[PDB]
Formats: sequence, structure tokens, C-alpha cells
Amino acid sequence: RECISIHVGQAGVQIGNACWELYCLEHGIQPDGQMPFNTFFSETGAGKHVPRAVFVDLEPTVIDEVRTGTYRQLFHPEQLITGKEDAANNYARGHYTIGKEIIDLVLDRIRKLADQCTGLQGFSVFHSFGGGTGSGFTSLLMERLSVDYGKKSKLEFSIYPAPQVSTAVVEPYNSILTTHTTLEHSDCAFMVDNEAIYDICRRNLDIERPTYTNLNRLIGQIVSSITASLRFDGALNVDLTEFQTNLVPYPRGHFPLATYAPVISAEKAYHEQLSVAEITNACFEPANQMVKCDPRHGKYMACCLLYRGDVVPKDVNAAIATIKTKRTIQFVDWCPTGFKVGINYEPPTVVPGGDLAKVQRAVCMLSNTTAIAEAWARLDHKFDLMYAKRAFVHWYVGEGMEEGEFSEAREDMAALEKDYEEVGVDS
Amino acid sequence: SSIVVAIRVRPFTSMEKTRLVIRKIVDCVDDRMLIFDPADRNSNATNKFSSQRRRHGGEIKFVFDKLFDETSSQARVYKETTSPLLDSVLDGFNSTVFAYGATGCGKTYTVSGTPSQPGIIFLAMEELFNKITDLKDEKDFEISLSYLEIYNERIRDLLKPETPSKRLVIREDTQNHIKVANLSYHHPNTVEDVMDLVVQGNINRTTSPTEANEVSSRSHAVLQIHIMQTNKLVDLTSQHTFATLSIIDLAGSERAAATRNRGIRLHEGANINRSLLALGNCINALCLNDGSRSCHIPYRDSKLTRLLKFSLGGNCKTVMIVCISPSSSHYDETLNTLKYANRAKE
Amino acid sequence: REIVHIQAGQCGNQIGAKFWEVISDEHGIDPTGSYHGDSDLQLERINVYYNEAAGNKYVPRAILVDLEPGTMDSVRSGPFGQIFRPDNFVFGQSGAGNNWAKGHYTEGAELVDSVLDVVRKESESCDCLQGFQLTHSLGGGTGSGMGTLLISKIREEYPDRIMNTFSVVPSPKVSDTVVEPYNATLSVHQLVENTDETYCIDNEALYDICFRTLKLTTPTYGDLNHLVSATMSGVTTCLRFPGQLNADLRKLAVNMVPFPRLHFFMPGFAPLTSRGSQQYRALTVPELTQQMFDAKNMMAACDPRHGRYLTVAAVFRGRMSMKEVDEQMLNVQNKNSSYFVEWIPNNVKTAVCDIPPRGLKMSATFIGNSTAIQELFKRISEQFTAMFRRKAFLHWYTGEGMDEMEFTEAESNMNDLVSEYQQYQD
Amino acid sequence: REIVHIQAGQCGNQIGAKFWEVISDEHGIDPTGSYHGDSDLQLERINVYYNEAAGNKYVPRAILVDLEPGTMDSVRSGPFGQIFRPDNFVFGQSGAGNNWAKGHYTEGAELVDSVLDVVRKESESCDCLQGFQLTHSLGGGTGSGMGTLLISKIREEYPDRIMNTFSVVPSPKVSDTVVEPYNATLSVHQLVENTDETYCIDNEALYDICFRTLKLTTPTYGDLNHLVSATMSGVTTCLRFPGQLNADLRKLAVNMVPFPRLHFFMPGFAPLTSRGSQQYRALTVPELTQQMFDAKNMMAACDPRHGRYLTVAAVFRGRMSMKEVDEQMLNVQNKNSSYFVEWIPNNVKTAVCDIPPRGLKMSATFIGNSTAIQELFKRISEQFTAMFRRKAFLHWYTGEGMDEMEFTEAESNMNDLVSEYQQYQD
Ligand SMILES: CC(=O)O[C@H]1C(=O)[C@@]2(C)[C@H]([C@H](OC(=O)c3ccccc3)[C@]3(O)C[C@H](OC(=O)[C@H](O)[C@@H](NC(=O)c4ccccc4)c4ccccc4)C(C)=C1C3(C)C)[C@]1(OC(C)=O)CO[C@@H]1C[C@@H]2O
Ligand SMILES: CC(=O)O[C@H]1C(=O)[C@@]2(C)[C@H]([C@H](OC(=O)c3ccccc3)[C@]3(O)C[C@H](OC(=O)[C@H](O)[C@@H](NC(=O)c4ccccc4)c4ccccc4)C(C)=C1C3(C)C)[C@]1(OC(C)=O)CO[C@@H]1C[C@@H]2O
Ligand SMILES: Nc1nc2c(ncn2[C@@H]2O[C@H](COP(=O)(O)OP(=O)(O)OP(=O)(O)O)[C@@H](O)[C@H]2O)c(=O)[nH]1
Ligand SMILES: Nc1ncnc2c1ncn2[C@@H]1O[C@H](COP(=O)(O)OP(=O)(O)NP(=O)(O)O)[C@@H](O)[C@H]1O
Ligand SMILES: Nc1nc2c(ncn2[C@@H]2O[C@H](COP(=O)(O)OP(=O)(O)O)[C@@H](O)[C@H]2O)c(=O)[nH]1
Ligand SMILES: Nc1nc2c(ncn2[C@@H]2O[C@H](COP(=O)(O)OP(=O)(O)O)[C@@H](O)[C@H]2O)c(=O)[nH]1
Ligand SMILES: [Mg+2]
Ligand SMILES: [Mg+2]
Repeated sequence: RECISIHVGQAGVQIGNACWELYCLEHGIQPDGQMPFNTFFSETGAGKHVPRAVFVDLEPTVIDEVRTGTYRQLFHPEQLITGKEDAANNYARGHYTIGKEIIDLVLDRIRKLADQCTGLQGFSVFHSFGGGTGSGFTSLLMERLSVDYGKKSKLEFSIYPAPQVSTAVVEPYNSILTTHTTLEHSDCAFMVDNEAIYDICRRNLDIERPTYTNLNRLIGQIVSSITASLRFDGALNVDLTEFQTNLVPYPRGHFPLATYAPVISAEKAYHEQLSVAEITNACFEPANQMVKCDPRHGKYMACCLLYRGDVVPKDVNAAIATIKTKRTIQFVDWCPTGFKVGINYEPPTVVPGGDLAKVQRAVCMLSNTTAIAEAWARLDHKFDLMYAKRAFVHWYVGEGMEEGEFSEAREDMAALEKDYEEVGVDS
Repeated sequence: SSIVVAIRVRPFTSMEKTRLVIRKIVDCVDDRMLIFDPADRNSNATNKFSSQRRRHGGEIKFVFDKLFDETSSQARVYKETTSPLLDSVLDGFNSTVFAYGATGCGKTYTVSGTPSQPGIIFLAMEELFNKITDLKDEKDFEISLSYLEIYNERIRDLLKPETPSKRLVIREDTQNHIKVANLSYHHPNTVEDVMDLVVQGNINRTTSPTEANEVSSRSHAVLQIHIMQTNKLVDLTSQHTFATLSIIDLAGSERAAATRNRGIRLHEGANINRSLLALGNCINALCLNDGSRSCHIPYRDSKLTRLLKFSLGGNCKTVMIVCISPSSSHYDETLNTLKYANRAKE
Repeated sequence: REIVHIQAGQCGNQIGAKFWEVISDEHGIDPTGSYHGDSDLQLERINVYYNEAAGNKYVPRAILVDLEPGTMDSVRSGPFGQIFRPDNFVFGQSGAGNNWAKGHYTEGAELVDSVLDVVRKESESCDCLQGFQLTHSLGGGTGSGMGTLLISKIREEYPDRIMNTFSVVPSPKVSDTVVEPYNATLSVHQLVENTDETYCIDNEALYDICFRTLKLTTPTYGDLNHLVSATMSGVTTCLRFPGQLNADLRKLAVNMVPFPRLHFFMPGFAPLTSRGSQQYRALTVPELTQQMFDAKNMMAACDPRHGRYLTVAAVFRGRMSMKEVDEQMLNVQNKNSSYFVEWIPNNVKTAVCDIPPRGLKMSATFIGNSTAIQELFKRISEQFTAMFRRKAFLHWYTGEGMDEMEFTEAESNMNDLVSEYQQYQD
Repeated sequence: REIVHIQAGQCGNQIGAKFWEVISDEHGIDPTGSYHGDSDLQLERINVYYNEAAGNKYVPRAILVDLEPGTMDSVRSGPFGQIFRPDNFVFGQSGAGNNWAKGHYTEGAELVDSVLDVVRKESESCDCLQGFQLTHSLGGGTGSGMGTLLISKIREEYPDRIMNTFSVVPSPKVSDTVVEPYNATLSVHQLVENTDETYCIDNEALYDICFRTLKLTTPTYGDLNHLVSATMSGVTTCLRFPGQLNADLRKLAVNMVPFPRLHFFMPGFAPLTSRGSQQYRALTVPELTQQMFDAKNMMAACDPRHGRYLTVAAVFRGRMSMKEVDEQMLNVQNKNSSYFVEWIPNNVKTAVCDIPPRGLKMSATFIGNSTAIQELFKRISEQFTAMFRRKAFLHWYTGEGMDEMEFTEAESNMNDLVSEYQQYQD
């Protein structure tokens, strides 16, 4: 029942920081690993349990922050893999010249972890699409990892190149090149828009000035509910492969949206009275989508609802019945139902120094929909435009990345878009 | 005006014949009509239902101006395409011959091959020389030969590497005259000596010592024939013009990253791909801007594009040549270079 | 990693001297080379610009090149004579005298090896060489001659490393030589071909900024160089400490050059305000971007609003909201959609570092790849042409072995540069 | 929300200086810009008129425009030189010299952008711009020239925002220029077309008030401007704190302009009494309305009782009974039914704010849209005509490129204004 986490570039690492902070909080584990859970922490005889994680950055910077900051004592030094020269927002360099120089070490460290791990369920990769050290390197690693562990589940939690705003101008390229690897090798991928989150921080948490710290904490909190939640023994312990069983209808379509519906400020925690139906209803409102997408313009393929803390199955069922009664949101016509429920007994995790106020229960939604496919069209336009001018193409050609690879990457993305169109239309 | 795209393959040998269990990816079904095989009926998956695949299930149709195959002899393939280019040179404007492919795909072999067969350079001189001696009684022939290699973005004197690259500067005139600095220029006294210099050049070319192609030229080269014929008669219009024929060669390019791609292999590999990009930029700009009204072409991307500033772009004609492999071991490379040729066509 | 800083000519040396003042102060380094800073992050990447000599003496990873002894003397006599290493002081025969051919082709060429030997010595003291930074003028003669001379030589040694330069551009109304076009044209001819990124700074533009915004009664060269040094630091400051979004010379190039050759940038710096007006500052990200995208605060003479933005880098300093920054970037591109090149989806590349410049609560620096810069090239080309048509002053270069062909070739190639920028402007 | 205050010309600047004294005092702001008030409501809407700079320094959302350096100097040398922001001090070439064409058409036109840039900077520091307030004279030349010049420019930028102005009107018996009609006529010609509301204040009327009611031995400009500033505050005071009935520039316009073009208002102020007579005051709503509807307390020279009231705004300050106020409004309209325009059912718009002017127990301000004001326009038009018939002084504007057609067109259009007010009077 154990798993391995992987972190790349800067984003994957920073997100990881939030995740491992949460896990420590959940299990009472100290910054030096001391406990005063074995699926995240390798058992240590001294009590200093150590994270099952691989950290990669071709420019140690963010890892040095970890090495010098808190939880430097938590993580094992062998896990903190760094390079010398960064990929620098170039998928091709991360994929090849630079990334390939450490990929051997990376795989060796993974192997050690996998040899230590008895009941390995799968992996959880944290990456972006912007940087090459995230995008390109992950592409390399996932291919290699897929070969070694064809029977293990590969989760990818990605930071989706936001449609409204971004920070690098060559993102479209790195994003589209990643797509044909993730779609090929991953078992389930998640796409998260920073801008959608910032918007959530503004509206729900009432934050005028939001940053990566709080943003990442929300993302990590979702992952806790997806994974760690199961490992606390609830009423309905839905397996990670059980998620796939019910969420995924085809060989493809590995793109669920992960939302969190108890997002709430400390002030609201006093006035607001939440419950099962209230929170469940909130997660189907085109506001907490965690991505620039409006479900109301597509259909629901599948929807897993994960509950934590003080919930009962009766109310959950009733809320779902109400949703199906509402009939505002559309479901795939050839999918009789699409609702699956996971239930914990353990409460929601609270971050000291956070904002997300303490609640008695929580809901996460993992939903497959045809609406999300529209987001790729926006990326297609961005790509097509820059591609038409071959802008920045020489940075990938300088690596040796075949021009035709870009056209192939697009076609694979377009295929994916087409599949979702067929799902919604056909009956 | 408009350019011509022509294509041909190496062959398959006992190395491919031994491999009984393989499906070919190249199938020329007619003249100018290439079908990319084989779709997808694989036993390594399913695919026993209405296809939801992007292209893995269909066939890719490539249409060119003159597609050839292993059946057609280079004696015809060359002349069919370049006999008019040679004549074009003498129509008041210059011309040029291109090539394309991955390393080991028949460049070096197709320009000449085993020393008993015809090829690009041999037939160029064979045909021209016959025309020279037939027309020697009408016009005076002052023809010269320019030799050139490109390696690490550096211009080398193909025949005399003893001269430093600083002594080679690529310029062009407003008359489209080829202005290259101190270079060992020679004359086409006979094809034997011409080809001997070509061999001397190929010896001097700086090669790979890595892959199975370890002769592997790994450098570009351009051989330019500068024809300055003059009149034997005196009259009011007696002003015979001049023009040239560029023979373009490329290093060859392997998959984005090879299993031992280190150091100088990365460095030159980048320089090769950058040079190929530069050609792609200029070719695509040229063709698209011929469709449009204004032609701004990025001739400064490479020294080759400076070298071809007018050979590729002026009031002239050229043929694109691409070498194709029928093996699935070159599936991506061949397919991508086919698309390249088609984009160059349009 | 480590970066080599080479200074060439009086101009470049004076700018560099101010630069090393700034970053030594930034990293807590006193005039002995000893570290007495208050942070630990000052030593986290001190290796980038300093050798750690026995006794913890931090020694500028820099090479001081000049052909006019006396300027080099003023460096040794200055506060950093105890800082710079003596074998990095490279000088000999008297200077070019605004003669590019003397600087590049002949007299300077004789002393190339004395520089390159030091380059090698510096390289082999490094754990990972990232690239080179050259500081020089574009018309001085020695700085512009030795500049492109050394650039060529260095790239031959390190073809895969980053060639960065900060070049002071001939300004319309600020002169001091009548062959400024000859030297600039001959220089840029070789600059483009052998450079990965170059920054164009006009003394005239700085003269305007240092009064219009800083209200200086007597703007001196030490103040103009100070403005330059601020932006020089910003370019690489991201490499020397933690930040929300990292950045790099390579990263910038990847996001700043869309077309190989178009790697000329305009530099700018945020909070520009006089000491009596600082009390009226809001010190907000909005405020900073108002200044960063203000044409009047650009250190190139050409006003960006006559062209378009191929791509922009906005590197911020200090604690701030990532959303706040992103919002402002969006507002800017929405505000002037006609200025930004539509071929790019997100026209602005951003980066945010956790540490503001000591004494500032929050700052930033601006790097613009605009098409407007073509106009500076045009102006210079016209001046060059006018003289060249009469072969004016040509004998000064003829006597060094320079022919006419070089000059016509250079200009032809300068026209290509302008044409390319115009190609990508509507 | 936020409102921009622009001052134009010496007159406008002196009035504005007094205005900012008043409201800074109202909101507890000292001469450093620091807040030391006793209420919390002083900071509730401080953003309306102040930027909050680092250190809590509150900076007038105002632009200081003049063409005569020296007046601007007196502002900087005054108590608010530490208050106003230095980049809001816009001045250059010497002033028009009572030449409207210099102020609007030529010399002033050259410096428009230097104002508008500041306007934009102010706009982008706002969360929600409501409108603009212009303070100027109607005959000065620069204040009247730059006035309508900037009004046109600003509306082009912000056509949907509120254009408010406080204009000092040429007074029958109080002069200082013989081209007062030329400047006024040329000004109002453009004023009407581009203004949403304008207030007409006569120095003569104030000269009368400041003696008749305030018994001042030596009424100075600082005292006349003081009277003006009181009413200026009242117009927008409702926006800056709580009240039983809110009010607004828009709200007023909606209830004060019945016919698009007729947006000229007479201003007044309640408790007007000398310091020896204040002890005899009742301080009741009745008393206040007796003063507010007293023709002698109107700050326009024209006596309202020669015309009719199209609509009246009565804005009250401090704790009071809503019924008491309503009763008095009824009594007034019943008392002088012949004065009020019968076409309107309730001729008086009221508002009541919870906070009186510091030091007063209860106050109010009066805004009247009367038809009587037409007589001021007539008088000026007649003076203009008499001169214009001889083309007197015309060469001063001819030399600036102004033709006769403008002058005849302006007067024709001035006649329309008067005619319209007469149309709506019996
Ligand atoms: C009391 C106080 O806050 O003083 C400020 C100050 O008044 C102002 C006006 C500073 C001042 O800068 C100048 O007046 C200036 C002089 C010549 C050329 C350019 C600028 C200041 O001198 C500059 C100084 O800058 C720094 O300390 C930065 O770390 C800066 N350092 C240097 O440039 C430097 C100067 C001397 C010796 C060593 C370094 C820096 C900026 C970017 C990257 C690295 C370092 C600061 C904040 C101030 C003073 C001291 C008055 C300003 O400039 C900078 C670069 O910060 C000018 O507009 C800004 C706004 C600041 O508020
Ligand atoms: C002991 C005492 O009660 O003194 C009163 C006073 O004697 C009288 C006579 C004041 C006095 O006003 C004048 O004498 C005056 C001088 C020049 C121009 C106009 C008026 C007073 O000066 C004015 C002052 O007004 C205020 O405090 C208001 O808040 C007013 N403030 C200013 O005008 C102001 C003056 C100087 C510096 C900063 C602001 C205000 C009114 C409307 C909107 C905002 C602010 C008051 C009540 C008084 C004194 C002090 C004697 C009166 O005026 C006002 C505007 O209240 C004149 O008739 C009223 C009746 C008042 O009772
Ligand atoms: N959600 C989230 N996104 C981040 C965070 N940090 C960076 N990003 C995003 O990730 C993008 C770049 O991803 P990375 O792979 O981490 O970039 P990098 O680590 O510098 O790797 P290279 O850029 O290739 O050198 C940025 O444009 C951001 O949009 C973070 O902390 N949280
Ligand atoms: N049409 C052909 N028939 C028989 N042999 C061939 C043919 N084409 C290529 N070859 C052989 O394959 C080997 C040649 O590779 P070539 O020399 O053809 O590679 P290349 O394109 O010049 N490689 P590179 O220099 O790396 O770009 C030669 O020894 C040839 O004999
Ligand atoms: N920015 C800046 N430019 C300078 C300075 N001093 C000189 N220059 C410029 O540089 C040019 C001279 O370059 P210089 O270093 O003297 O070259 P050299 O004379 O060949 O050694 C002049 O034309 C100036 O425009 C300075 O302190 N700062
Ligand atoms: N209300 C008031 N009006 C003034 C004051 N000073 C001047 N004026 C009037 O404004 C006119 C001059 O305007 P001014 O600001 O000097 O315009 P400018 O001369 O063009 O700059 C004079 O005719 C006066 O009637 C003052 O302090 N208060
Ligand atoms: Mg990185
Ligand atoms: Mg070869």
C-alpha cells in the first residue's frame, strides 16, 4: 500500500514542500523525521522516519533552499538530486543534453526506494509545463520509469500553463511536447491552473495578495485527500487503482480535475455553517474548479467524491441525488451513473501558519469531463501562432529537437481533443 | 521561378532482407505519389474496432513534383531533374542542386557512389563537357570551380585546408556574382581531375568517428561551377553574360539525441541542425513569400544561406533532393524529412 | 556556477569599477576583500563573481583590459586596487586613439594572448563556467576594437558558453569623436555574429533619466555608470540568491531571443525617483511597472513606442505577491496591445527574487526586445554613410591594413539587422 | 471612489490651496501629510482625495497647472509645499498674460501632455475614478485657456466620468482686465459643450457677503477664497462620511440638470455671521434655510429673485431631524411659489450628512439652478459685443491664429444659453 513521490524543477519541489509539511502534520512527524504512515515514510529504527521521495533540479538552488532550510533533517541527502547547469525553460535540453546526465542516478535512487518498498502501488510526480527541467526532464523520466515499472500506477500532478497569464513565453512549446509523453505513459494526470487558484484565494479565502506559498498549500491539501486520506482507514477506502477503475472509461482520457470545496477563511469559519450537502454542492460550482474551465459547457464523464471527517453515507447519497435532480450540469448520455464515493474518518488537515480555516469535514472531487478539453484549444492557438513564425525554434533545434516532433506533438494533442468531442456527442 | 521537389531511396540489403519480420514504411505507388506505410494492424495491442487513432491506422499521402524510387536509375533521375538546371544556368541566370537526409542515407553514395557508377557530380560534368565540346565551335568556354566545406559554422577550403578559415568570406554582388575570398579555385579540364579533386575534398572533410557510418562525412559542402562563356563574333550586342551552378551538400542529421551524443558530437550536431534550420527558414520564407508580394528572407541565419543568397531565391530554378529509407528504424527520421520536403514544396 | 567579467576600454572600466562597487556592497564585501555581511545568502553564490583566496579574500572573477596605461593606474589607485588581482591588469602599448583597427586588427591583436592566458586561468579556477560578460563602449576604439576581438577569441575557446555584453551606444547628441560611426559599424559587424545577448545603452538617454527622474544638478559619468551598474546587477542577480521564480542568462536568452540574430536589448530600472520625491512613493508592484514600461525610463535613446515589443523580461526584487505581479503584466499587455507583438501570446517573461537591493523595500529591472531599436542603427548607419561616401578618415584604417570592402560589407550587414527588425514590425 | 482635483491659473491655485487647507483639516491631516485626527470616519473615505504613500503620508489627488512660474513657487513655499507631490507641479514657459489663445490655443497647448501624463498616473492609482474637479477663473487667460483646453482633453480620455468645475465669473464692478469678456466668451463656448456641472462665483458677490454678513474690515482674496472653499467641500462632503441621506456629484446632476445644457449653478453656504454676532445665533434648521434661501448670501452676483428656480439642492451637515428639514423645505416652496418653477413638483433636492464642519454644531450648503443667472451672461455678452464691434484687442488673438469666426460663433452660442434659460422662465 506504499507509494513514491517525485519532484522536478522548482515548482515540483516547492509543491513537495507543502505536501511533506502536511504529511508531517498528519502523522506528528518532526523536521528531523522523528515521530513522537509507512506509505510515505520509510520506517526508521531510531524513530526518524524518512520521506519516500526523489527531488530533482538541474540547478540546485531550490534544493539548496531545502538543504539549508527546515526539513533538511527530514529528507535523506541521497534523495536530493541536483545538476550543475539548468535546462532553462527548454524541454529539449531537459529531455536530452542536460537531463540525461543525471537520469541514471535518478533511476538508481528510485530503484533503491522500490527495492525497499514492499507493496508498491505507484508514483506521484509533481511537475510543471513551463520549465524544461520540469517538462523535458519529466518526459525523459516517465519514459524510463514506465519501462521499469509497467505494472505500477503513475500519477502526474502538473501545473497547467494558464490560459490568461504565464511567466515564460516559450511555455506552449514545452507544454505541447510534454503532452504526447504524459498521454502515452501516465496512468492518471491532473492539470492545475495557478490563475484559477489565485482567483479562488481572492473569492473564497478573501486574499488580495496571494502567492505560491498559499497556492501550493491548497494543491498539497488536495493530494492529501486523494492519497493519504485512504491510508488513514475510512469507511470507503477507494484504492488508487480503484479510482482508475471508475474514473477512466477508456485507454485514454486521463485528465481529472481535482477540486476542494471547504475553502474558507477564518472569519467565515465562524459565520458559515457547512455540512455534507452544502460542501458537495459547492464543488460542482464553476468557481472552485482549480482550472480555467466551466463544466457547464461540457459533460461529466465520471466524478469521485472524497469525504473526510464528520460525514455519513446517507447525506452523501442524498446530496448526489439532489445533484442528479438539479440536472443543470450534463452527464455523458451513455454513462448511467458517474458518482463514486470515498469516505474517511480522519478530519481535514490544518496548516499552522496557513489560512484555510479548520473544518470538521472536507470534500475533494476528482472529475472527468469534456469541458476541460477546450483548454487545450487555447494552448493550440498559442502554439500554432509561435510555431507559424518558428519563434524561439532555434533553442530546440540547437538541442537537435526535430522540427517534425513539434508537428507530431500537436497532432497527438489534437487527437486527445477529438476523443473528448466524440465522448460527449456519441450515444 | 518555382522550385521542384524530387525524391529517391537507397535500397534494402541483406541486413533488411534477413529481417523477415518487419513491415515496410515506404511505398511509392506512382510517379510523384508516395504512400507512408503501414497504418496499424499490430498484434502488440488491439485495434479491432472503428479507429480512434490520429494517424496510426491510416496512411500518409505525400505528393511531390518528381518522386522516384530504387527502380529508377540515377542516370535518369539526375538528368530528368538537373539537365534543365544546367541549361537554366545558361539562360541568363544561375542554378543549384540540393540534397537531404539522416546520416547513412546515401549522401556521398548518391553524389557519386562506388567508383564505376554515375551520380550528381559525374553526370554534371559528363553532360556539360559534351555540351562544351559540341558548342566549342560557337562560344568560348571559361569555366572555373569553387570548392567549399561547412563545419562548426566554419568555412573551410575543401581542397586546401592549409589555408585558414579567416581567409574565406562569403559575399554576393548586385549582379549575383559569387564573391568568395582567397580560395583554391580550379578548372574543369577533365572529369577525372575534377572527380579527383572531389575525392581530395571528401578526404579533407571532417568526419564522425562514432556511429556505424564512421566514414560519416558529418559536414556540409558546396561545389560551384562558374561559367563565363564569351562570343566568337563581333556585333552590336556582343556582351555574353556569366552564371553559375551550385552543388549543395549536407552533413547529415541523426535523431535529436544519440545514445553517445557527447562533447563535440553535441556541438557539431547542433551546428548541423542549426544550418538545416537556416535552410528551412529560407526555403519556407522564399516559397511562402513567392505566394505573397514581399520577400524578406533570413539569409543571415547561416553562412550557407549567405552562400545561397541568390542561388536559392533569385530569378532562378532548383531541385530539392531527399534521400528516403524504407526501414522502420528510420520511421521518425524519414517521416519527418518527408514532411519537410512537402513543406518546402508548398 | 561562475561567470567571467571582462572590462575593455576606459568607458567599460569605469562602468565595471562602479559595478564591482555595487555587487561587492550587495554581498557584504569590504575594500580588503573580506566578508562582513549580515546574511548567509550573500555567501551562497559568492563564487559566481569571486574567487575565495586564502584568508577568505574574495577576488573579482574579472579581467581588466586596456591599451592606455593611466586608466588602469586610476583603477589601481582607486578603492578596489586592494580588491582586483594584479595579474588581471592587462595593458601595454598606448591606446588606439579611437582607431578601431588599432584596437582590433593590429596593436590590440598583439596583446590578445596576454588576455586569453588570464581567461584560461580564470576558467580553470571555476567549478562550472556559465558564460562571459563584456563591458565596453561601441565607438571608443580600444573598448570596441578589443571588445569584438576578444569576443571572437573567447567564443572560439568557449563556443557553447554564453556571450553577454553591455555596450555603450553612440548617442545622437552626446559625442566626443567624429569616427564614432566607423568604430561602431566595424564593431557591430563582428558583434552580432559572435554574441548571444547584447545590451544597448545611450549616454544621452541616461543624461535625460538622471535629470528627468533623479533631478541631478550635475550628472557625472560616475552617476551614469551607476545607473548602468544597477541594471547589470539585475540581469544576473537572480543567480545569486533565492526567489519565487528563478532566472538566468540562458533562461532570458531562451525567452528573449525569438529570432537568433535579434538579441539587442534595451535596459531599464525600477524605482527612479529623486531623494526629495522618494517620500511620495507608494512602493507597489503597480508603481514599479508604471516606471518599467515608461519609455522615458529606458536607457536606450530610442523611444520604444515607435516600434513593437518582440518580448519583454521583467525581473522583480523582494517580497511580493505573484498574483499581483501577474495582474500588472496582464494590465500592461491589455493597455498597449498595439505595442506588443501579437505573434507572441505572453509577451512578458517574469521573474521574482526574494531579496530587494539593500536599502530598497522592493525593486525590479527591465529588459526589452523592441523593434524600435532599429532606429538607432539607422541613425548611426546614416552618419557612417555620409562620411564613407567621401572616404572620410579612411586613411586612419587604411594605414592599419583595413580596406574599403570591410566597411561596405559591414554596412550591408548592418542594413540586414535593421531590415530584420523592420520585418518583424508592423 | 476617488476624485481628481485640477487647479488652473493663479486664481484657481489660490482657491485650491485654501481648499486643501480646509479638507486636510477636516480629515485630521497635518502639514507633513500625517494623520492625527480623532475620528475613524476621517479615514473612511480619505482615499477620495489622498493617495496613501508609504509611511501613511496622505498626498492630494490633485494636479497643479500654471504657466506662470512664481505662483507655483509660492505654493511650494507655502504650508502645503510638504503636502503636494512635486511631479504634480506642472509649469513651464511664462503665462498667457490674459491671452486666452495663448492659454488654450498655442503656448498652453504645447504643455498639455505634461498634464495628461500626470492625469493618467493619478487615474491608475485609483480604485474607481468618479470624475474631475477643475478650479479656475473665467477671464484670467491661462486659467480660462488651459481650463477648457484640459477639460476637452480629459473628457476625450474619460467621456463617461463627471466633469465638475468651479469657475470665478467676471464681476460687473470687480475687474483687473479689459479683455475679461473675450476670455470669458471664448472659454464658456467650450465649457458648456464639455462640462457636466459648473459653478458660477462672483468676486463682487463675495465682497458683498464678506462684509454684509461677516463684517470684515479688510476682506482679502484669502477670505474670498475661503468662502469658496467652504462650498467646494460641501459639494462632495457627502461622499466622505455617513449621513441620513447620501449625495453625489452624479446624484446632484441627476436632480440638478433637467435640461442637458442648463448646468450652471449658484453656490451658497449656511451659517454666515460675524464673530460678535455668533452669540445671537439659534443654530436651527429654520435659521439655516433662512440664510440658504437669502438672495444676499448667494455667491453669484445675480440676485435669484429676478428669475426662477429650476431646481435646488440643499445639503445639510450634522445631527438634525429629517422631518424638521422637510418642513422647512415645504415652508420655503409655499412662501415663494412664484420663484420656484412650477414644472417641477418638488423643487428642492435635499441631503443630510451626520457630520457638521468641525467647530460648527450644524451647517449646510446651497446649490441653485436658477434662471436668473442668464443675466450674468447677458452683461458679459454686452461688454464683449461693445468691444467686438470695433475688433478691440482682437490682434492679440489674431496673432495667435484666432479668427473672427470663432468670436462670432461663441457669442451666437452664448446667446443660445441665455435664450434657453429665458425659455424656461416666465
Ligand atoms: C535613505 C534611502 O532610502 O535612500 C535611497 C534613496 O533615496 C533613492 C532615491 C536611491 C539613491 O540612488 C541615487 O540617487 C542614484 C545616484 C546615481 C545613479 C543612480 C541612482 C541612493 O543613492 C541609492 C541606494 O540604493 C541602494 O542601496 C541599492 O542597494 C542600490 N545600490 C547602489 O546603487 C549603490 C550605491 C552606492 C554604493 C554601492 C551601491 C542597488 C540597486 C540595484 C542593484 C544593486 C544595488 C538607496 C536605496 C538610496 C540612496 C543611498 C540615497 C535611488 O536609486 C537606487 C539605485 O536605488 C534613486 O531612485 C532610487 C530610489 C531610492 O529611494
Ligand atoms: C469659536 C467659534 O465657534 O468660532 C467660529 C466662528 O466664530 C464663525 C463666525 C466662522 C469663522 O469663519 C470666518 O470668520 C470666515 C473667514 C473667512 C471666510 C469665511 C468665513 C471661523 O473663522 C471658521 C470656523 O469654521 C470651521 O471650523 C469649519 O470647520 C470650517 N473651517 C474652515 O473654513 C477652516 C478655517 C481655517 C482653517 C481650516 C479650515 C469649514 C466649513 C465648511 C467646510 C469645511 C470646513 C468656525 C466654526 C469659527 C471660526 C474659527 C472663528 C464662520 O464661518 C464658517 C465657515 O464656519 C463665519 O460665519 C460662520 C459662523 C461661525 O460661528
Ligand atoms: N503552482 C506553482 N507553480 C509554480 C511554482 N513555481 C513555479 N511555478 C510555475 O512553474 C513554471 C516553471 O516551472 P519549473 O519547471 O519549476 O521552472 P524551473 O524550476 O526553473 O525549471 P527551468 O525553468 O527549466 O529551469 C513557472 O512559470 C510557474 O508558472 C509554484 O511554486 N507553484
Ligand atoms: N543506393 C545505395 N546502394 C547501395 N549502397 C548504399 C546506397 N546508399 C548508401 N549506401 C551505402 O551506405 C553507406 C553509406 O552511407 P552514405 O555514405 O550513403 O551515408 P551518408 O549519407 O554520406 N552518411 P552521413 O555522411 O553521416 O550524412 C555507404 O558505404 C554506401 O555504399
Ligand atoms: N557610459 C560611459 N561612457 C563613457 C564614459 N567615458 C567615456 N565614455 C564613452 O566611451 C567613448 C570612449 O571610449 P574609451 O573607453 O575611451 O575607448 P578608448 O579611447 O579607445 O580607450 C566616448 O566616446 C564616450 O562616449 C563613462 O564614464 N561612461
Ligand atoms: N476668487 C479669486 N479670484 C481671483 C484671485 N486672484 C485673481 N482672481 C481673478 O482671476 C483673474 C486672473 O486670473 P489668473 O489666475 O491670474 O489667470 P492668469 O493671469 O492667466 O494666470 C483676475 O481677473 C481676478 O478677477 C483670488 O485670489 N481669488
Ligand atoms: Mg529551473
Ligand atoms: Mg557522407
